[PDB]
Amino acid sequence: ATPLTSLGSEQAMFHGKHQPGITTPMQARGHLVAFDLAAGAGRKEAAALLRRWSDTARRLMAGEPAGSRDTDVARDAGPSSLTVTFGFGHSFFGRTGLEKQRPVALDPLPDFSSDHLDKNRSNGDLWVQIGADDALVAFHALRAIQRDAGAAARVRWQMNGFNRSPGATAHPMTARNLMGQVDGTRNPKPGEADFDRRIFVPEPAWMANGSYVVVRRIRMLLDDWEELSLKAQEDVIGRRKSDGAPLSGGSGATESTEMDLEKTDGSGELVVPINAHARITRPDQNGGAAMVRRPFSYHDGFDADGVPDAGLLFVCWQADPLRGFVPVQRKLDRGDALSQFIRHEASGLFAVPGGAAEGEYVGQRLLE
Amino acid sequence: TPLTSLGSEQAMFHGKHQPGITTPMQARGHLVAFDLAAGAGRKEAAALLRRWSDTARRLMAGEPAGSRDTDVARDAGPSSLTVTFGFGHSFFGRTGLEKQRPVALDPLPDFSSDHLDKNRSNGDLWVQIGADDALVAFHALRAIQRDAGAAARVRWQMNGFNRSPGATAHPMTARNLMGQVDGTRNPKPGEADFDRRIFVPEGPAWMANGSYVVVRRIRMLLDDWEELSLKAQEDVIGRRKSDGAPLSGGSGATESTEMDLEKTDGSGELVVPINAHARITRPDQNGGAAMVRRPFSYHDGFDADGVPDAGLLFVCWQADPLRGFVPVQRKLDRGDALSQFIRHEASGLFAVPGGAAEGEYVGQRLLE
Ligand code: HEM
Ligand code: HEM
Repeated sequence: ATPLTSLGSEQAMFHGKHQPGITTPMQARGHLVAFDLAAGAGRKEAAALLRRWSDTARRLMAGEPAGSRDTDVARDAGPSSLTVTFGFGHSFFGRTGLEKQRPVALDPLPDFSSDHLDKNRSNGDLWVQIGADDALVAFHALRAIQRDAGAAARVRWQMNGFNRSPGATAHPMTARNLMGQVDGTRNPKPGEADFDRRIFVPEPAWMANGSYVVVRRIRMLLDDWEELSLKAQEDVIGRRKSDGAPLSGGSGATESTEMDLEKTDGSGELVVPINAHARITRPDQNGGAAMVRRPFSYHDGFDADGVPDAGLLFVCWQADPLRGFVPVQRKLDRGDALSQFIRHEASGLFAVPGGAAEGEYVGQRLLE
Repeated sequence: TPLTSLGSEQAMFHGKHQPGITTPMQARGHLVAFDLAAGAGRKEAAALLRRWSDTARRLMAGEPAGSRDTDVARDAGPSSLTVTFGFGHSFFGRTGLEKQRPVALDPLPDFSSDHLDKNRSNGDLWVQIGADDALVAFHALRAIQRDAGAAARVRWQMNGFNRSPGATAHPMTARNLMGQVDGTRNPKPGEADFDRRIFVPEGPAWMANGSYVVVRRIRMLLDDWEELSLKAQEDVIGRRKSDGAPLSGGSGATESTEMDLEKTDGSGELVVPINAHARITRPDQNGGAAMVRRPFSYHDGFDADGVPDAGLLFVCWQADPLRGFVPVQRKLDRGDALSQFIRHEASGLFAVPGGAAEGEYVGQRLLE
């Protein structure tokens, strides 16, 4: 019996080989933020900021207040699986005299033909991912990180997201997105032999045990999507909406049943379409290209014509974007059945170092 | 209490009163207003409320929509979903129902501290959606909005949140983003004068057992608030942040300890300040004016200058605004210590009829 109090009492590790928020389970509430360093903030001011943030992360993740004038917003809650994760944009390095430590992996993402990117709401010197299963715990951490920046950095953009809550379902199971799809079945998992090689930089040296995140604010064209038949929607993905099983499966097939990419109709046509999203994204269709996807859904209102500003805050993790996000998205751009129903409207690519050790701050190897 | 309770708990649709008034607080909220389209009169509004009521009934039972279900809520339990319907002053002129317009919908005063967005205020029709799972809540918002179809457009829509079930080690009163205990003195069904305070009795007959809701989008000036000392913040409310007790209370006092309004300190100054919010808002300071308060917090991001668009979606419930919201806000406008740290930025006043009986729709006695 998992008690209801688990939601609040569950606590994620701040200190680790890897920073939290990568392999951490899905969280109900998410806030992504980018900061740009102030004019005249250099290496010294950035190091001080990262120390402040790391101290704040550490305290909050353990359910402790920030300091004396902590706002009390998270008071009485448990840690609620709070995680805070820090990353560095390509632009950070030129602001701090660290151009020679800028990883080749931060080279800008391609200009994909399907891009519709608000560049103000994209990129940034610094990125912070906050997640928790309690909205006050999450907001408290966002506000404390944002206040820590003070005048030394400014908020460039900031997006809010959500997922299913713990306990929403009778048993824990893969999440859904706002298209109503089972979303998360085929991620690489810790314990798989190639997981570390796929996801983490091995033990420039400041990125040891780090990962590269790609964030994409992807609007779902729900007004078009929701006029489609079940067949049409399922053909876009290649998996069933009911349980996430491959379309190649029978009634007995489940979410775990392997996809049969050769199966055909009586009539000769492939049961899993040739441009289905869950076919064409697989590592075995992309020379081994792989990523961990760990997103939040978003809804930020309606425009004048009733169009919802709703979608997926797509967040993926990889040891090298050129063996993950980039080749896959090159294929998806025009080659994916899903592309017609979505719009990439903001993006970022950030270097996320290893977890801090006792006494350390996140990114200390880089800044020291 | 098992974690699955978050999902399995179910609020009732059918009843003497609509859900979402006395219902416990929920972790996720969507408030939406709609305006009737050209060509939508009384008969089109009745059909709309019939649609909406059927959707609310199904969804509140954890069932899919009756048709074109998106699967977004699939596998989740009801998650304490509630859906609540009301009518604005403007509705009655659009449908030929001017003779049924309650006096209670007469426009709120123009308070000197108002800073209202006219286009995010008011509206013909109001819907309140809340749940403890965000996919359940979004699925209900999207279904209600899609039921509107050609009958009505979305005028405005706001997202809110609260604490999650299980975030605390045992159930406690909510906090808000000012870090205050928020909800202590909310009237409850078993207390002495509750029905007379909150519900139209068995004023136009179609509102029998209904209530009047006042919605205020109140931005919290957190940048100014959070530079105050603890003493200053506690003086603004009249209650302690740590435990919500009256400042007049001793070391043993808790949130429910009765406030002493006459208690002075060693220098003869009142311990609960004369302009403290939790003094001046009490029914006994307002000729018996009272309301149920059942809000959500909001955070919609930052403006270009770093100012959070964050605050309280204040939602209050009363039998008559003239003996609830209106006289209290008249007092608060300039009189309240809190007023300095908030701004009222949107408003709505809606008539929320009684609940639907078995085989009925909400608002039936008005629209048919
Ligand atoms: C809003 C946009 C998107 C939606 C709705 C979506 C939805 C899905 C769904 C339903 C699945 C199948 C179940 C699963 O294995 O998780 C999936 C798998 C996947 N998606 Fe997406 N996706 C989106 C965008 C992206 C993008 C932009 C990328 C990469 C550039 C991506 C990469 C993948 C990968 C790698 C898989 C797993 C492939 C495999 O089976 O091995 N998706 N996606
Ligand atoms: C951002 C805006 C506001 C904040 C932060 C706020 C905060 C609070 C807090 C902390 C309490 C004390 C604990 C409790 O009993 O709930 C309280 C009580 C109350 N507030 Fe507010 N409030 C706000 C706006 C309003 C407005 C606009 C009204 C009515 C016009 C209102 C009416 C009340 C009433 C009636 C009480 C209970 C008084 C009693 O002890 O009988 N508040 N509020």
